Amino acid sequence: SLQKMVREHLNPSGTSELVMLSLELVKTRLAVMSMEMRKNFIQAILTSLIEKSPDAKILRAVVKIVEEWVKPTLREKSILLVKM
Repeated sequence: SLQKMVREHLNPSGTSELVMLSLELVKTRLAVMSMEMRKNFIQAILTSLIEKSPDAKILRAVVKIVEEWVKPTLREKSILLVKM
């Protein structure tokens, strides 16, 4: 669902922030349980916001996501950071 809705929103709503605020829960829990397959989708989606750019507010939210995230190893953590 999140991938498809992000893809549709990428063609041109605030629901894009809310959908990620779902996975934020598991990120809070351990953030390590199911990375093997998620990581690719996560990086692609999060960099989708870095591109395009009309998503100023969700951009403002992802920084909060990472700010909590810092305390997912160094590479997985900085791959998005360097781009953004």
